[PDB]
Amino acid sequence: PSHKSFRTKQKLAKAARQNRPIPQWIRLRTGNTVHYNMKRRHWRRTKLNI
Amino acid sequence: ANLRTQKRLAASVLKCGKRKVWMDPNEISEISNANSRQNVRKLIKDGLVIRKPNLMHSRFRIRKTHAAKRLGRHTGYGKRKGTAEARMPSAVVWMRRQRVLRRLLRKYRESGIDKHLYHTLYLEAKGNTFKHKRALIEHIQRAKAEAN
Amino acid sequence: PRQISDIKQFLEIARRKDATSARIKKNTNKDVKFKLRCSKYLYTLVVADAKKAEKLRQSLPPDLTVTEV
Amino acid sequence: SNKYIIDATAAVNDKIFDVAAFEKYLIDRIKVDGKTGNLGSSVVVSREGSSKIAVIAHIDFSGRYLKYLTKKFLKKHSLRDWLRVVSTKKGVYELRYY
RNA sequence: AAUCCGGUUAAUAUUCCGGAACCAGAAGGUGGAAUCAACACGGCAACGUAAAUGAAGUUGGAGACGUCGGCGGGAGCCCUGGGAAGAGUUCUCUUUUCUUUUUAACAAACCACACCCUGAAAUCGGUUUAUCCGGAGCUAGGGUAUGGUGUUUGGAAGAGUUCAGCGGCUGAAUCCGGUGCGCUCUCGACGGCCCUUGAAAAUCCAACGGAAGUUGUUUUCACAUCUGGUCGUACUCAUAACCGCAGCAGGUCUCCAAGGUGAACAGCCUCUAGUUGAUAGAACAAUGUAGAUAAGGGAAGUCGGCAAAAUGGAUCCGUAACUUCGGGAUAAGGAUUGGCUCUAAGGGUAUCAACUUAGAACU
Repeated sequence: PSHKSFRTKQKLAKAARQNRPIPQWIRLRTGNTVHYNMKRRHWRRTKLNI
Repeated sequence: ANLRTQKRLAASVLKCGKRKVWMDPNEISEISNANSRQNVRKLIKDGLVIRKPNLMHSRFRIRKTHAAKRLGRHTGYGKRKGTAEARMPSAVVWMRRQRVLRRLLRKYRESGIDKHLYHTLYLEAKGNTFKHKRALIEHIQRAKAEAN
Repeated sequence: PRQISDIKQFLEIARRKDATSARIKKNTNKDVKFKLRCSKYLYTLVVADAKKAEKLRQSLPPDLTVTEV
Repeated sequence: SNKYIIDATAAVNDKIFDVAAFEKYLIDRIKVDGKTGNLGSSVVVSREGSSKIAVIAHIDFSGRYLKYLTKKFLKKHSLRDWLRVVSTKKGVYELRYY
């Protein structure tokens, strides 16, 4: 809700930052085996459960 | 192409609903260029965005039928859907009656019936007698005249 | 806001250091309102007479900032 | 007492409506006390110059009603599209094009 | 404890902007007030006044309270008579149909069930819609208190709104009233109900008490002066943002609530606002789902009147057995209902305001 605790907003802020696509220059590195973010989340599909 | 953002801005600026917002359909290119509230205000100033008048809700028929109903129209047994108590409560009728009788009653006392007559004609007025102001008047006229 | 019914009170409050600015408001009924912005209140004097209006306006201290409608 | 003007200087310049239509239509359809033809001394139309329509009424009688009656015969003469009634001053109306 | 209005963004506002306030805390300063008759006066009184020292201790109040029912007041809304601006309509009719007519917190002044004073009341009076009150002082008369969501002004018209021009600017208007068994909220004074009597505390104020105490003392008085941290604040709150595996016909607390019909927050229709979303197109075969109707008969159908039909509002008349006397009861049975033109009553100060019943014709 609008009424949040500071602890909740911190966890939500980190969840937002982790819910981003991968930088493109990561994909060009030597020995790179990472192509797409395998930990992506959508707000309807998976819930954060905090 | 898309003018949904422009319509929401226009409704907010014009202080009306998006149903009341009108955009000149021949100025889509310039309206689409307008992307801020300053731009929308300029469009409203230029006349390219107009707040349309409300829909018509005239009370002419309502006023006419209420003018008919005060003369005694549309008030028969085929028009009464509520009970007599529902359409006019007897509690209101008697409360109005008691106030009318008592106001006239003390008016005559201050004018010059006395305390004894006012006290008799009051318990009697509370006792369902004096069905209207005129009936109380005639009782007052016959009272103290048969005595004098 | 405060209403002042005395002209010399208006001058005295204007003389007081808390006065910051003054507004002269000319209404459509030829009645002027002399408003004085202080630290705590907007002091307003309603002068309905024209001749008392401008003698008061020239009576206001020169250091005070007087502003048109 | 109260005094009203309906300016039609543009109309008389362009032969849009003439004085005769103005005067007769006003006289015929001024609803004084719910009736026409009872103007009397209370409401008198006394035009000055061939550009005015002056109405002097001794009773409450609204300029909106003047604007009402004006718009009536502009519709009758079927050029309401190119002519509209606009108020300029207190109790004075006049005719405007597009 | 204490914030309002207008404005502002693509997205934030009681938070920003403009304007206007308010609260708490702190220090001393200025002006006034008390005091060598130390800690003010007036009023018969209720109590009033800009002030008007009050420690420890004690005590009191506020905070702080159910539910129902009508009654009265206010506010907004609804409604309404004129004026003014535009707009719709105009074969004809309509001095009309519609829209716009706005005023916040805050600040000041103003404003009558309880109480007081004189006076003593039975031929008892006063009085509410509702029967309570009075020799424990009625009525009456004169006072005191309580005092806004009231009035008047400041805020504040410069704002907002509506219109007419000009190339941001210039002109106008933003007016004067009514009404009520109306609606929502609220307030007041009451009535009913209980083997039910319907929180606490933080905070705040007061009293009793009398410690201390020419300058000096005090001063809950009017003024200026400074300050106000931390976190929440977007958006959804649901026939797509929540939970049901989902953009699921399910579920999920609550606030605001226009007009007509009508008893009604019913149903039906409309104004503001919102939406026009749910694979579409063309065809009308059987069967089906969902609605309708049917001659004559009228439960013969069926385990069973299952489903359907029938009845239905209001007014008037009439109403059995039985009964725990309260009911049964809308028992059962009858009649009546439109439109229109009229009168007849029912209120307020010659005149105004308001739907509510009784008829009478005519159709």
